Amino acid sequence: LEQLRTVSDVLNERKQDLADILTVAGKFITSLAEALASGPYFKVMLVN
Amino acid sequence: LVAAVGFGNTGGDIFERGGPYLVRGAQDLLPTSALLDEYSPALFCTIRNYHDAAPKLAGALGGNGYSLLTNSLVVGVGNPYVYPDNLPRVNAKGGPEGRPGCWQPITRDLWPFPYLVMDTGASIAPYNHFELGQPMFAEYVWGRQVGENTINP
Amino acid sequence: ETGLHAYPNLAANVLNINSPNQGGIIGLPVFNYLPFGMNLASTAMTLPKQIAYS
Amino acid sequence: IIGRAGGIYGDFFNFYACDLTLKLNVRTVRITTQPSGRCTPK
Amino acid sequence: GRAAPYLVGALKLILTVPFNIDNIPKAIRGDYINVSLKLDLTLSSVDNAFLSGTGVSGMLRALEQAWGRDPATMIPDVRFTPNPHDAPGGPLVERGE
Amino acid sequence: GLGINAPPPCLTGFLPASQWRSPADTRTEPLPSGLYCKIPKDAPNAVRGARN
Repeated sequence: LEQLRTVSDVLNERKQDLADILTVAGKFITSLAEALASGPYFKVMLVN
Repeated sequence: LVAAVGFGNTGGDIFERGGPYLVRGAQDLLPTSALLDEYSPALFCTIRNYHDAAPKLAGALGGNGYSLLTNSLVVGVGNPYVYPDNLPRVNAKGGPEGRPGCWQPITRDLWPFPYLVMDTGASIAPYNHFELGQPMFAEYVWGRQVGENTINP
Repeated sequence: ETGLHAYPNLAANVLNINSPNQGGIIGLPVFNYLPFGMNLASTAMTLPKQIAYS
Repeated sequence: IIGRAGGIYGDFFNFYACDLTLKLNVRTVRITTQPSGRCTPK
Repeated sequence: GRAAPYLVGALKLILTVPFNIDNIPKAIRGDYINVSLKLDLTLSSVDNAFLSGTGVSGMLRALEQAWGRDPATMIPDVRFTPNPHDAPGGPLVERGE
Repeated sequence: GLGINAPPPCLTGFLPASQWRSPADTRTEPLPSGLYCKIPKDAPNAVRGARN
């Protein structure tokens, strides 16, 4: 219970960071997986 | 008796608020628990392999400090997915050799990873030969292309 | 919700990206674009010995 | 950063090759490198 | 519990499988991923990329191997290096039980 | 991969072509939401996209 306390404390101090992770990672996974959908490859825009 | 009154009231309130929640959670945890148990063998090896590969995939993209290191060789690509047959599926199950697990670590002594075909509707299994692309030439004005789309090249 | 919905398909597609014989990941380069496109041939990504069934 | 890296301009990833070189036989011939700009050590 | 010591290090990669979190802010400077292109045209790369799976898989592989190049620095010859599927002793799989 | 424009990229449902940013600017901006290949849900292009 004590080690769970310290783990949960470091998690609770960074609960806003967990929420930010979920928020900013749930809004681009479809967009990122879109590129590698056409075929057995992934498109790239080689600017140079 | 007074302490029993107070404790009984408080505990009854807490239990009445959080009892059905726990009951339905423990009822709904059966499929997730069975799934986690079924695919337990591929946990330690997966985490071990990711830990092993983390320094390498970190030094690859962090070695220069301003770019990424890649080895660029030209190759041919397969036929794009057809509409009805290659639709996404989420019916993947099992692991290598029919049961969940991991391959032994891939050094340079055994470099080619065995391709694992899963029930997803997309695969590159029959690419065992050099063949000309089925949509070899395509026109994007009237949508007419040379060759017939297929799933069996 | 969106992660749980969209990650398995990303995982399956990136697994299908990898070419066992050539190693690594294959990335083809890309008015909007040219009216005509070509795909000369497809190389042997795998071999009959390298195929293991899930 | 990776969310705004690729997949926002279309159906493709965004790559920016600052330094491209040719390897052939076993000498490696350097073609283009960018000293300063978006690709500097940081 | 078996993988508990390695989990903290795996979290650097086990979420973003191809990207390592440590050096993202300097590799990707906004809207464009940086990359360095090593366009290799060595006969090993040509043999593996194009002539694999056919009857001329060894036409120019031995041509490079007979030269000063060494097998260690060459990409493995897919027709001879064993794989975890058909390697001697049966399939080479590790299962946690 | 060899072969140019064999699958064409779908710019339908992504950032406008005039909203593309110059590579000379390293400033990171907030990422917009709800962008994916918005093609009519047929044809060989992007069969395994989000819409499926």
